Amino acid sequence: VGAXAXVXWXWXWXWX
Amino acid sequence: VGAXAXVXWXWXWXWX
Repeated sequence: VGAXAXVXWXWXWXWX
Repeated sequence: VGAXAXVXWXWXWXWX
């Protein structure tokens, strides 16, 4: 269903 | 900034 795998791009929210 | 590396969990939106 839908596209790709999961929800988002990467992990969490931000960088650090 | 924030926490982690990216946004959410994975790559995209679903399970294609």
